[PDB]
Amino acid sequence: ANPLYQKHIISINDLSRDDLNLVLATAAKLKANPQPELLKHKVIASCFFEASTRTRLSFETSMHRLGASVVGFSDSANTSLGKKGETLADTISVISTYVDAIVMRHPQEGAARLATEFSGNVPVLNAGDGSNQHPTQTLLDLFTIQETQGRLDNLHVAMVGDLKYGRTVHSLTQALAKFDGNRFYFIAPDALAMPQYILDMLDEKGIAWSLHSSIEEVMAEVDILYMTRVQKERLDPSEYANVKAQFVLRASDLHNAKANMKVLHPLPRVDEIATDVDKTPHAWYFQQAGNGIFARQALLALVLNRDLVL
Amino acid sequence: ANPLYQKHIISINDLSRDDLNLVLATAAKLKANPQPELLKHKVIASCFFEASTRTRLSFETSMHRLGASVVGFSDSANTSLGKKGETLADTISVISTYVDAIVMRHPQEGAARLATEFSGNVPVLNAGDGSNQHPTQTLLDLFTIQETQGRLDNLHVAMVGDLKYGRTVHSLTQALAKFDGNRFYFIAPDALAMPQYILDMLDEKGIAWSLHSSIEEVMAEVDILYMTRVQKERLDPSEYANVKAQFVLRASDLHNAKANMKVLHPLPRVDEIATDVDKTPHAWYFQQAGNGIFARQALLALVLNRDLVL
Amino acid sequence: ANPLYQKHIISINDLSRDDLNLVLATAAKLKANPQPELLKHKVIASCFFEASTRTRLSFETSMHRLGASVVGFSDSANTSLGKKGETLADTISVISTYVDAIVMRHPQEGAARLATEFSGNVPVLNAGDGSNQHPTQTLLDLFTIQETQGRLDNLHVAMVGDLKYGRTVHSLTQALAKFDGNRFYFIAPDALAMPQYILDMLDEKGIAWSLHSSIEEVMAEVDILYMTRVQKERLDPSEYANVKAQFVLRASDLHNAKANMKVLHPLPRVDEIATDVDKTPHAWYFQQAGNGIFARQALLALVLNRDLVL
Amino acid sequence: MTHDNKLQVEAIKRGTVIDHIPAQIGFKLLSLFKLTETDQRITIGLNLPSGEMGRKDLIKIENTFLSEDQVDQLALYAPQATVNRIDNYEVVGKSRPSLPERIDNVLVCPNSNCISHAEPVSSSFAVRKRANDIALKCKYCEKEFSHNVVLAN
Amino acid sequence: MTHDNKLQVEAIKRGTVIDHIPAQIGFKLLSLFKLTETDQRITIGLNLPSGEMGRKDLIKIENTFLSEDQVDQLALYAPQATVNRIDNYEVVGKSRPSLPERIDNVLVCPNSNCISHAEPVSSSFAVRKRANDIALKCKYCEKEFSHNVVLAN
Ligand SMILES: NC(=O)C[C@H](NC(=O)CP(=O)(O)O)C(=O)O
Ligand SMILES: NC(=O)C[C@H](NC(=O)CP(=O)(O)O)C(=O)O
Ligand SMILES: NC(=O)C[C@H](NC(=O)CP(=O)(O)O)C(=O)O
Ligand SMILES: [Zn+2]
Ligand SMILES: [Zn+2]
Repeated sequence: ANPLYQKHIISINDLSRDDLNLVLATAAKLKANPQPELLKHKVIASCFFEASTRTRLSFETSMHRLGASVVGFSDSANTSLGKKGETLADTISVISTYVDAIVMRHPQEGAARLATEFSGNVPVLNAGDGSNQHPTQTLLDLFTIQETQGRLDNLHVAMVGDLKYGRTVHSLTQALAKFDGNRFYFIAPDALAMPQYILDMLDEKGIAWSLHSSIEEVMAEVDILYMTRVQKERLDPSEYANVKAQFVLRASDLHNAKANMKVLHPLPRVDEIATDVDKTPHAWYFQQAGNGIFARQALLALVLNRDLVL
Repeated sequence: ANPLYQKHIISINDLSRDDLNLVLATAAKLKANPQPELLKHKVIASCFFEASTRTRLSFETSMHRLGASVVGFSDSANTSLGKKGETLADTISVISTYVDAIVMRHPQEGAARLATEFSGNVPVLNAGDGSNQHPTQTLLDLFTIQETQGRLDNLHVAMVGDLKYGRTVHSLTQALAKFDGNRFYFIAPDALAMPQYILDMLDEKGIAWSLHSSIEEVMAEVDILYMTRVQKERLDPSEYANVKAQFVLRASDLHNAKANMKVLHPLPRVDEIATDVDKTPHAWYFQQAGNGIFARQALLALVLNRDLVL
Repeated sequence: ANPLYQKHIISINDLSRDDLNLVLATAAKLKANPQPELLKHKVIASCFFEASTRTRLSFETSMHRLGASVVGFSDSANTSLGKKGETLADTISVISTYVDAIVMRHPQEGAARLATEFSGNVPVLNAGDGSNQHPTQTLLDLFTIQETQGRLDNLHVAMVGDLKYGRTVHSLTQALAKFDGNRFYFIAPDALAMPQYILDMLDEKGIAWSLHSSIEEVMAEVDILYMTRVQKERLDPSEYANVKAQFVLRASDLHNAKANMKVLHPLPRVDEIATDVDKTPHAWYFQQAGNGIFARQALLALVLNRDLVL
Repeated sequence: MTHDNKLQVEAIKRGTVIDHIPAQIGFKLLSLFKLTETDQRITIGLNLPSGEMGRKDLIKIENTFLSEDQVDQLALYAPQATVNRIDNYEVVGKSRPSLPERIDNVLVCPNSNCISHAEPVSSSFAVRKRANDIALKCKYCEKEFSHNVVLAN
Repeated sequence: MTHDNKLQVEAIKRGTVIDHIPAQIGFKLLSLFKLTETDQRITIGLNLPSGEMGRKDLIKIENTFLSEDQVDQLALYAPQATVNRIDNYEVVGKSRPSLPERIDNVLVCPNSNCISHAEPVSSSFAVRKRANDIALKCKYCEKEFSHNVVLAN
């Protein structure tokens, strides 16, 4: 039984450097030698209580790629929790009696954690819970950073945008902090600053991090420029000043960019990334999105299949 | 050709004690020896024009469990009947030219009956039509009552909640009335009383039934306590007094409960069943929900497959 | 100075038979001897936070007939309390520095009383506060009864309809109970029965009252048949079964009526009084409404003039 | 000067002693009377034996005395309670809570449509011993309620 | 065994005594951990001298025993307090509260968008000594707040 067999995947905080590497190694194996029937006879719920394009579609595509069936919803409005006032707990208790695994994205923080407490032996995979964690994003992200940098340690990484609400950066930062000597640059409005529990975690690990006001200010020495979208749906009216993208990467800002340098974005992007950046050799957010296929097939293969893939 | 092959499953009123037993027997067979490819090459429509969690998800999960494909919608809002003003009849006439069977839940009473008149040779399975019938619920219910009681006859059964609008009790009562010597206790607000056509049907069969004001009043002698949710969505403003749960089973009400006694609920539950009841040995509504898998696989196997499963 | 000079008119429960009579004797005189310049140089505020046709317009007209100026609003949507979040208290505090008196109707019970706590030396007249009191209604009702009957003692009065939320019958019952030998007949749905604090009051006074579920039961002995409208705007959803008028008065139900009986109604009426009743000599709600002019002229003069001599 | 009667005996120099407080009520008084807010020696006895009165609660506050209206408020919360003014040890003012005419501030009108809620005014009800229970009418909405229903803030 | 100031009370047979509770804390302890909710005899002393401390509170519960964990739960309010297990009128065990690793049910997550509010689950926080005082991380939303702000229901 591989390390992740039948495990909940709720927060990167619960994953070790070893687990992450296991997912990526498996990902590389599956990309090279696909196993179409690996998860045949499996039925997996795809329960999205909040909007999503890449996370739900890639997750489902992965399920089919491995021979599994899918059931679920992309909107809770027509579920019994939506029109009959059913608790999320009761919703999970019944669904866990039908499927072999539950993938879910929810508007509240901790819903994935909640569901694991009512899902019995059925494992829960977090497709994102509020502004908290986004485990499978971090996985595809790591797969991408390695694919382009050749390593996951000793990298200079700048995270731009809304760091307070971005579940993307929350998980990613903690994930990279489990690797040796990565440098962190946080560029964000003062209102959407990276949370304290992340900074403290870094300090504790002796990880080096600094705050900056302009992108270019660190453009010359960054290996990965992680752009993020201002989470409008999570802001509170007293933060509506930060709704508009504050840092807008433009094609002309990549003049003194390290050759290896790559632009990543969990997506979707509003205007934080001009479209003129799309064709520069630094843009890699679309390649990043597609890698979500190999990373999500990998996690599923490890959670639902007992033996370690070859 | 088994008795139910290619038959519409619209109302328990059209089913005989024999048919019910055939479904349950098949259910037990499939649970013991699953047939993953039994319905391969079949495509079935899952058309829910009204909200649902267990009925749609379990139905679909069953379809995949047997190797069939699924197409459909969980909300009519984006169908042509939803944005172009198409009649339900026309909707059925076209869908029946694509699929091998149609499973549908609708807000109006008799919609399933309606669809059978426009579906040609394609069988229609009623996932619930308004406040009328809920055939497949009764099936899983019966499967559950037997699993826990060991029989479907000579049982004392109390049905609590909204009996006027509950399509669940309507079908279940008629189903149990086809068995010998079951006793019925109806506990409901005077406004949501069990309908006349059910009482008359019982009287005619010499079935014994009585009305009660308190649960406990019959707690000592009930084998099955069937709790139901007040159907808010079906009430008319002049009945809005009964919206709030009137009978709230609590863990402390099961002190003098028969050992075999079991609590069932079609779900979802609002507050009619406190969560402290969840861990008592009497609670069985979640087991009940999961049995919906064996019962729905059974019906599908009987309607779409010609030979009687072994 | 007359007994009512500068007094607030919040609730009948704060007035004596002598006060009521004073108002009625003045009304009788003003109706026969108009004083067009009695309130010259006075400015009264008409403030309605709730819908109104008779009360407001009659009140405002009464002011003009007396030569006073009116200022106010029939809707609070455009006051600063509607758009800027101002308290009712502050609203009363500033308006009381402009006008000589304040006539106000409000949705919440007790608003007229709370206003008197902020109007300093400015008298407040309660045009209706929630489902509590409607003093000026009672004053005109009494004036009408006294004109058509020639007495306020030993009467047989029936109050039909919504007696619970009817501020009109709450004030009228208390008033007539200050007189001698009146007998009350209450005809109202169970859910909208005459409040207990009025009955306890009737018992304490040793007055006869009795419940009836039919008009025909009392038609023969009543001197005044006071019909009321179901206070739809005040009903709690758990009482939406009562919106439709339970008791509907048709012209044909007046066959056993005493020749001198009069059908009164605060108005407006929905379906509780068929239009065919309007042509009978019993219909008296419109003449009643008209008496609002004399009643309110009377009150306004007694509260704003130290001495009245005509 | 004496010691006591029941098993456990106590003694304070100056202050108030509320005795014969019904069970599960004593602690409620500590709350809605902010008695605990003081910094004077306080002593509480919960579920103590009262003899034939089953069980009682008892509070003791050194150098402190209750406002009449708290005994007036006590009349609705513990009519059988006994507030004793103690000086230079042992009583000097043993009184019994009398039902008042009105209660202010501490109560909340159960009528949800009472202007008293939305606006900045202090509550006020009128106390009237009815059949057997107590009834109180709101100064604003004029509705009357069983003091049992009103004691649900 | 107890203290003297004219032969004082506080002498139970079996139960637990929370000694050396900080001043002004004993009332909240009774509120937070709902300690008065019981029929067992309870005697409380508020604002009494201790020498070692300026003033201190004391709670004695009868026939009631606290686990080593229930004792730690107090670490957040009465760190330097002592819990004596009393049996046969004699103190058969003394313990000092240790910083617990998690606080359950009692508190309520300050994060409005936490799923713990809406759903049928008990609150839970990890207790971190964020040098400068205690830091609490919600098991659910994973956000951490200072003890000082994580209110209780
Ligand atoms: N939405 C974002 O800005 C970042 C991140 N985005 C995704 O996962 C892609 P999607 O919303 O599933 O299409 C998130 O959902 O937190
Ligand atoms: N909804 C209920 O209260 C009972 C019954 N419930 C179900 O079938 C479960 P769901 O609404 O499909 O999740 C019904 O739909 O009639
Ligand atoms: N509205 C009623 O049915 C009774 C009574 N009606 C009136 O005063 C007449 P209006 O609403 O001023 O036109 C009231 O407002 O309480
Ligand atoms: Zn009130
Ligand atoms: Zn939280």
